[PDB]
Amino acid sequence: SSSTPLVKTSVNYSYGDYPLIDADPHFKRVVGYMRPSDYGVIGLATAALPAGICFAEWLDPVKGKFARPSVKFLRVATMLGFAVGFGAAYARSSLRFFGVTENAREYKKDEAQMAARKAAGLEPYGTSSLTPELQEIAAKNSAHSIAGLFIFPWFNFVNHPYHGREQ
Amino acid sequence: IAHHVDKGSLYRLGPVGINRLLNKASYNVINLSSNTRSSLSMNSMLILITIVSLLLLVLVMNVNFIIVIPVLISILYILFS
Amino acid sequence: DILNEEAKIVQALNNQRELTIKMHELKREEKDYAHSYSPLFSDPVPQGGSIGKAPGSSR
Amino acid sequence: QDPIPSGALGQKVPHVDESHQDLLFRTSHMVEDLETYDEDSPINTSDANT
Amino acid sequence: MLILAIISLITFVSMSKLSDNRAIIRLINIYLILVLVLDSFLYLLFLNNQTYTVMGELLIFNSFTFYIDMLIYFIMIVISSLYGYNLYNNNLYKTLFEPKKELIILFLINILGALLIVHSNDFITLFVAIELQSYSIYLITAIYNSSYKASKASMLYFFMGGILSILIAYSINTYYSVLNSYTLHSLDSLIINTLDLNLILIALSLGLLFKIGIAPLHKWLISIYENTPILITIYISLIPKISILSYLVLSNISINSLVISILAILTLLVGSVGGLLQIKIKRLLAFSGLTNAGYMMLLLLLNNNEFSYLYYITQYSISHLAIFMIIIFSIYYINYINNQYNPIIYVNQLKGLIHDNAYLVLSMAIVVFSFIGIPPLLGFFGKLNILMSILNNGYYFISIVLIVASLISALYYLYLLNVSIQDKNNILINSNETVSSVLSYILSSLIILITFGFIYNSLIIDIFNVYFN
Amino acid sequence: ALFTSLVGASGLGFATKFLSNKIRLKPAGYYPLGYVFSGVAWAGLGLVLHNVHQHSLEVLEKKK
Amino acid sequence: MYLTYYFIEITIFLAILCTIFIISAKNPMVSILYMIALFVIAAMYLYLIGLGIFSLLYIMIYIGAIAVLFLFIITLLDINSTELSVKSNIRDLPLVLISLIVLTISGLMIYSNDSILINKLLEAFGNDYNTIITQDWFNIENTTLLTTIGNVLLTNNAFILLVLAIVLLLGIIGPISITMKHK
Amino acid sequence: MFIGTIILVLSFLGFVFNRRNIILAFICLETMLLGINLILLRNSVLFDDISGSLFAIVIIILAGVESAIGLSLLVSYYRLRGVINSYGI
Ligand SMILES: CCCCC/C=C/C/C=C/CCCCCCCC(=O)O[C@H](COC(=O)CCCCCCCCCCCCCCC)COP(=O)([O-])OCC[N+](C)(C)C
Repeated sequence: SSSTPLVKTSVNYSYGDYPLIDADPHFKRVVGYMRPSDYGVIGLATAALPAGICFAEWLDPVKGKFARPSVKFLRVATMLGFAVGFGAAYARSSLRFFGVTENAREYKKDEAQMAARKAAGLEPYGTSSLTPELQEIAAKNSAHSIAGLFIFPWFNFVNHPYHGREQ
Repeated sequence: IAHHVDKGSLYRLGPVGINRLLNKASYNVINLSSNTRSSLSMNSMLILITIVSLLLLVLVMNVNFIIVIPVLISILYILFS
Repeated sequence: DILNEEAKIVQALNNQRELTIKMHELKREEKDYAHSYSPLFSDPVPQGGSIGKAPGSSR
Repeated sequence: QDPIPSGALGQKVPHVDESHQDLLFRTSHMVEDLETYDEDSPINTSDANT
Repeated sequence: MLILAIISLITFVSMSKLSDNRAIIRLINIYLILVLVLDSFLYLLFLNNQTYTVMGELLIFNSFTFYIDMLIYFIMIVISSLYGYNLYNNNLYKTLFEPKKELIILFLINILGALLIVHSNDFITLFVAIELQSYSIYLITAIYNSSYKASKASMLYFFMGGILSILIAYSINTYYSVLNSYTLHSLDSLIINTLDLNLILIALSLGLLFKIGIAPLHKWLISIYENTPILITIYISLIPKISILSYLVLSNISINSLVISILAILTLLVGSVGGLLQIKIKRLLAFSGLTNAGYMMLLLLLNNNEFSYLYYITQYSISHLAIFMIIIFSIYYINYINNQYNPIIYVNQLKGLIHDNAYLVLSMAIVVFSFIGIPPLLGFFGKLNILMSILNNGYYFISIVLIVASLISALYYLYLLNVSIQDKNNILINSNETVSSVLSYILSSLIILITFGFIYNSLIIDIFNVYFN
Repeated sequence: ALFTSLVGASGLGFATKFLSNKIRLKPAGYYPLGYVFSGVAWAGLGLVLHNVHQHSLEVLEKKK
Repeated sequence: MYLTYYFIEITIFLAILCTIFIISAKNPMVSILYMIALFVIAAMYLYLIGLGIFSLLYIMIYIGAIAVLFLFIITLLDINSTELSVKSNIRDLPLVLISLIVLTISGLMIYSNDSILINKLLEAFGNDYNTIITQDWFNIENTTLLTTIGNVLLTNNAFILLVLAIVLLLGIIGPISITMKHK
Repeated sequence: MFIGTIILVLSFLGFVFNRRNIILAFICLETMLLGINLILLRNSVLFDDISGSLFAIVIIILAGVESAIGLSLLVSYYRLRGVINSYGI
């Protein structure tokens, strides 16, 4: 009842050297586990877009003479830079769930958090307000969508029961 | 030999006959789309002939392959000359 | 001292020849459904379209 | 300023001056290549929407 | 991240003035650069040819498609730098090379439609994405609407794209009438034996291919490429080719195709002998696209063609992009500028180019010997690796016709050189204004990839061995 | 070697800056600091490509 | 009772007839009015087959938006037209007849899978067997057809609805961006 | 399949042999799209699925946006030339 996957699923099917954590991590868990180097990548991309526009005018200016770009463009450069930094951030942090980069830091967190949900007597991946067919369809939509991050942003917000793991 | 063979006939299989062959063939395939006043009706009737003619070729072709070789030689003759 | 440096190069080229013949065999080898389709959801079995579903429609 | 322009097969090709856009050159009969008289040039337009 | 760019962008362009348009494109240029740099690492997902299917049997993501994705972003970074940067600061070049307000909108919507084909598993994803990119080429053609030729070309392209969209749709529904299925994943090599899916899959392939410029129906595309202006046409030439071909190379539905083999022979013939006695540079330059799209139709007949394809893709894209960028630079040196949208047309207009900016002729030479297939250049290994796939797999008459077509097509390639290295009476001695540093660095970078890009052939193959096998 | 790949990719960058100066009808050493800029950029592309090839060889070693 | 049998065939004949008045009509907008009649014949066939939902979607969308757009164009724009003279299209008539025969037969060909070409065509005509409709009591709610479309456009193919939103966006942006003349 | 194939083929030949105006070419395109619809909707009814009806309801919208885009292309074509030719573009 709202916990049966009713599917057949690959089990611990590692995508690289290292063991997987999830087949798609929820958005909340990805934002929870990201490293300080990841917030550094976010800050790098927030700083790189307005500095990039001011640089690319200093190479060859628009009106023949060098002026600084208006604040109207620097505001949108900051916004789209935070967008690039967050996309790179989410993609980096989801790679560690898939086991394709080093995740020895995050794997201990997941031993601890899956052991804490067993002690608190609740579902291993969340009670969600969806029928199990809608959970399955919703996470067939959200499975492995970090590939194709170039075309479209897509994320996981459904608490569905399968993540490519035993028990 | 220095006139009728060396400069005469070895250039007709060489660079002086290939220029005339390619001149004629290119003139034909450029004037293939020449005649019509409207480009739209010409191209819209040229999309029809192909999906007609390709289909008829494949009808001829699964029966016997020998009877479709001269058809393609003649289509090349009419397209390029 | 020159015949040995012959043989080192010929060994290093027969290594590349065997490397190529292997990597050409590795392409035509068939591949699992978990590797050549989605890894998650490794079954091809559908169970698709379940709202007014009839028992006995499984096989 | 060549004596004879070339055309990749040794043919004679027209050198395109400003003098190819007149009324007799307008609406000639030809393939879409080797043709002068463009429809868009600042002597053929001549206040095209006024 | 194209979606976020489009959603942010069209709201942002609605509020900017006309004079801001140029600088907007500069922003988007840098945006796409940081989608290459800061987001490349997703190649780590695709080890050992691991393929993903995303959104539920809808989009297929392998690393073939990841490379096509990266190639399309790189060429857009180039094309966007061509619109967004001045050539010179004259009163002339401001009214010749000027972007419209909504130009970058249609650019990014077009790239979206071109990526949703190569990534596509379903047929309705295929159909919706072909329709999206077909609308975008309609509107990119018609956006410079104060031109007689561009409007006539947009109408011609509308009707000839409508026919070959309804032929694709008829082939999809014909395939559905015999199989309750949308994927070519259902085919799985047993069904093709006991089912006559020849005529269906071949008609689907054709209706996809005639939009490229395959040769029974090639005249209308050469007319659109001559009628459109000089900046619109380096985009609408490149994008439907690489998108539709890397769809059809990925899904192998025409193998032992006798019809694709006839049309490949006919393409290599009437492309090489088509563009011989021609005097307009975009014509000459658009029959080079017909032959080089002929070399792809060969690879459709192949099984396992992902090396020859991708290498010859990025070959043709760099060579393509460079030879169009060179004749942008020759416009300063011509003695006659007509036709504001299309300022250089006739190929004799670049005649004294060696006496004025001789290294533009060094550039032009290096890219045009690469179209011929000269071995120190990158075009030769592309033709070589096509030949290694053709001769492996039994296509022996196709190979010698390929060679004869390459030899005939070298003539009108070398006509560019013949015209360029000639005497001119009135040579330039000094120029006040010089060419854009960030924009001429792009042409220098595109040459040094063609010249010194045979270096990395070994490295690439080893990388090719890991991620696709 | 890692070092020769760096020096040669920086040489490719020096070639791009040279040819880009000389399309512009400038002298060779017109803006000398841009040689350093382009050389470090193309050297960084050499860094990236060399590290990707390292990792691909290390993946091929683990299949035995 | 058996007067209600040939309806489908009647619509086919009627639909055939309508197309000849589309391609041959002296006035343009009279032929576009015949096209509106052809949409009505299509919606008759779609009710007649069992799809009553679609028929009203055709009358809403095709007749009420696309045809209204077309008539609205023809009003305030200039279009020359020549009549169907015998002298200009009698040269077309033989390629018309050849293409009628070939395209008609070859459209009838791919519904069938014998290797022999003549067996492909005859299976097009062997339909006179009457399908038996059985009552199964397995469904408990009135999921109509439009409900199922709204379940599959929204869960299994939500991305196609979303790429479709990009297409509808493009259909807004495009006509505007052509016909602006900004400043 | 007879009604959809006959509408498609007759509309296709009426499109191809159009020399009289241009709005006949647009409406021959739209009647083609109707014919492809008819063939698919019948195949959905005979196969017991909404699947082809899914492709149908998408291609309805795409035929609509094709009309909107292309008729704005015609207004752009007409803007510079105050008359449309009878023989064609
Ligand atoms: C910090 C990130 C820097 C951003 C890099 C962005 C690059 C965009 C450019 C795309 C087109 C340019 C050609 C790139 C070739 C990548 C080869 C590769 O490796 O391709 C392989 C196989 O290729 C093929 O089939 C054949 C392609 C052959 C290319 C022919 C051109 C050769 C000359 C240019 C290459 C050498 C220049 C180096 C200069 C120092 C698979 O692709 P992959 O999945 O391994 O992608 C690698 C991920 N990389 C980009 C982040 C490292």
